[PDB]
Formats: sequence, structure tokens, C-alpha cells
Amino acid sequence: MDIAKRCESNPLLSPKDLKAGINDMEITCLLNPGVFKFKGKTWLLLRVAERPVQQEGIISFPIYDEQGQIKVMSFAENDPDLDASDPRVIGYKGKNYLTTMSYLRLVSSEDGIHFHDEPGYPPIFGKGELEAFGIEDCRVASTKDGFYLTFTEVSSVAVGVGMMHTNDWKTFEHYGMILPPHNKDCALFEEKINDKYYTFHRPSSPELGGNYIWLAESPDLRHWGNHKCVATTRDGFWDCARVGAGAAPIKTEAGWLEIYHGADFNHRYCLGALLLDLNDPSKVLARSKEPIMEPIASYEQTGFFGNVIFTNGQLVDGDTITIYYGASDEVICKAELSVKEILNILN
Ligand SMILES: OC[C@H]1O[C@H](O)[C@@H](O)[C@@H](O)[C@@H]1O
Repeated sequence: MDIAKRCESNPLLSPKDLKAGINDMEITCLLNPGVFKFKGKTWLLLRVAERPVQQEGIISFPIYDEQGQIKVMSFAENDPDLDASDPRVIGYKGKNYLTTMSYLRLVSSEDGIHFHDEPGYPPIFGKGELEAFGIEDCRVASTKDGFYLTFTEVSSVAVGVGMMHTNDWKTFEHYGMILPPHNKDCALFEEKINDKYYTFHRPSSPELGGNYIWLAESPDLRHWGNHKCVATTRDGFWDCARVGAGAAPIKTEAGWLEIYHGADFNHRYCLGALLLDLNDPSKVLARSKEPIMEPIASYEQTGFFGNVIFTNGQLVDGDTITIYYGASDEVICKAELSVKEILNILN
């Protein structure tokens, strides 16, 4: 029931298309880019995942140590104290680790299809205790007061949400961890409502709850409260295991239109649509029963972690939504959707 016009050039960016940004590492994954416009170009703020060349029978990966220095961790695949069933997150002696380190990297484009690094625009790397395992999946809020980045901060003590601000994409201010663990999928709204700031977010409950889309509000972007549960998973549907907002919602006359991701217990991620009241964004007006984009293309089906569509950045020009997205947690893609057709599906 897929209604997305894929870019014929997909994929736009694969790991081999770029030079590694961490010393002695290679690029495993390009995914989940933020999206904005600046100095006449379309930009992606890529999630770039890197690790050492893998040796037979050894999982090895970078973290930052206490002095901020890359350090390589190694575990034997047959070590009985190792749980490596999932390629993204492992356990060893009761503690969790990632198989890669991620950072944020700017690429630019004149055509919105061929992308390249930009001299003077170096990448954004984890800093501090709370970003020791990297930063990920950055949403970019294009606003009157500039650009606001909301991304996953990962470390041995938390998956949480950080926020940064920039005017020129060279200088940044860090607002710290705005949402504690375990939380991600933080889609900041690009405008105020009732002179208040709003964001979607996505706390995960070990028990007594799940992985649902929530709402919070803020006077100042640094401090958040009045949390509300917007939309849960749906038992026995494609979005039965988790849901999360992608990019900021689009202002329409029907309401706030959010292209959200959902996944089942096999970790197959699809896109869906959510519509929310203009003045109370916690009120669900409508929700696509079926996905509006499933992982159908071949580059969407096999990779580092397969059967995954994921967008946390987009552009809107009239009726035409241009989403950029990660495919199989490996490569960058572009596709187009129609507001009118989405709203039509919701009635
Ligand atoms: O955030 C930690 C970890 O959580 C999930 O497993 C995925 O989103 C990974 O890509 C990510 O690195």
C-alpha cells in the first residue's frame, strides 16, 4: 500500500562513497540524515557509523575513553559471556555496547541528489561522558531563530536526547541532555504554538508501558515538561513493537502531519502517517491504518540491518514532500510523497 515515488538514483550515498572520518576506521553505515537548506544548497546531516576492519571471529568497535580518545574494544564471537545476536547492540557480562561509533557529518548538493563534503564544515562528534558511544539520528529544526539539532546521545549509562543550536553550521552551542534515558526520536516542532515550544519524543519502558510517541513542551528549548502520551503501538499491526516520530511535523490546514516510523517484532520498520490537532498536538485526529511506505526496494531489504526505512529529515515544497531516509541502516536514499494523497488516505 506504498505511495512513495523513489528517486531513480537511489542510493544517493553508500559507505564506500566517502572517506572515513575517524583514524584507522572504515565506514559501516550511512543513515538517518537530518535535512535542511543553507547557502543555496540542500544539506544532509548524516549519521556516519565507523569501526575497525573486522577480523574473523572478533567483534571490535570504537568508544571514547575518559580523556575523549578513541579506544578499540574487542570481544571473541565465541566468548560465552557475549550476546551478539543483534548486530547493533551487544551484551558482555551484563553491560551493553554498540558495534559502531556514530557521528554527524554535513554533505551538500546543488541538485539534491549528488552530495559531497564541504571544506570549512567539519563533522560533529560526541563530546562528554554522555556521548561516549556516539551521537545519532539527528533531526534538524529550521526556524526563525536558526537551526536546532535534537539527536540521540549514547553512552554506557544512557540512550538519551541532546540538543544543539547553530546559526552558521560552524559554531554550535550544546544545551546538554534535554531528555533522560531511555529516549530518542526527538522531533522538535519548527514553530511555537501558544508561545510554547513542542517536541515529539520516544521514551522506552522496561515494564508498565512500551515504546510510544510522547509530547513535551518548553518555554525555552532547554527545559521540558507536561509530558503526554500521543500514540502507542498497535497489537497485531505492523507497528506493534515500537513507534517514533521522524522529522518535525508539517503544518497543514487539517493539522500537524507527522511521517512516523513503526516496527514489528522482527524489527521491520515502515513509515506511516499521523495527524494531530493544530492547538493540542497530543490529540490524534487520524492515523494511517497501513504504512505509506514499506521497505520494498532491494537496497531497503538487505544490508547491515535489513528491512528498514527510516526518515528523520525532509523538505516540503507545496504538495510535494521530499524525504531523505536510511535504507537497511546502510545507505542514504530520497523519495517523494504527496500531502494531498496522505490526507486523502486519512479520510
Ligand atoms: O541508540 C543505540 C542504538 O539503538 C538502536 O539499537 C539503534 O537505533 C542503533 O542504531 C543505535 O545505535
